[PDB]
Amino acid sequence: QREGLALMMQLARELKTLARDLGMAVVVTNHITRDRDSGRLKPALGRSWSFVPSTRILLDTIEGAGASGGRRMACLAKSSRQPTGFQEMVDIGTW
DNA sequence: CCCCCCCCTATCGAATCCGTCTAAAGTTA
Repeated sequence: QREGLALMMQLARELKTLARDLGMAVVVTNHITRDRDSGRLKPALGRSWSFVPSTRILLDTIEGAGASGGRRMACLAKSSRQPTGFQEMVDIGTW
């Protein structure tokens, strides 16, 4: 089908125009998928949605030692003002 | 041309000896 992709593009356009033409701060959350041929982590909703946002934040859980709790991984996957690929450690149980 | 997942199985293979105790009964000038 095609109507779902068109609806997704229309929603993306509405969000972008609400953010820019009005001067607002919009934050959205998305799921994460595992690629089949390469086996690398990849954002969901496909390539068409891949171009929508401007700043990307990826959250992962630290396996093995330090697992569970708030201890997790925060990374920057896309930005228009910073180089990507950087690493950072954050917690979600100290606030 | 577009976007997301699946699943346990099956037994094997014997070794290694030790440590002594308890005496009894006279006979024939």
